[PDB]
Amino acid sequence: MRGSHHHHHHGSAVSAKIEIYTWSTCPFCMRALALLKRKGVEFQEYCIDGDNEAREAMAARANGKRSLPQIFIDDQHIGGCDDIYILDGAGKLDPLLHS
Repeated sequence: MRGSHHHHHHGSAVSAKIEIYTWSTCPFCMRALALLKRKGVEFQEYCIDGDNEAREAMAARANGKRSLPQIFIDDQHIGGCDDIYILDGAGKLDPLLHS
């Protein structure tokens, strides 16, 4: 297959799984989104506007928390908008996304 291929035993190529639960018009959710979008990372947004079930699903994963947003990286619970910004401020976010 013609091209410049990288070898290092990746086998099956997968990248970090990045997830965010949101309300579309939540100013905190929007701030969190801006941040990831700024990084250029690939992520999945679970926009649960008016969805009671999904909030419950969320809470199950988010340590009982129903506040928004809720962020996850490689199935690790990161937390809310606050949390991710603190991580970025400390130089800790990029190693997770990761680089």
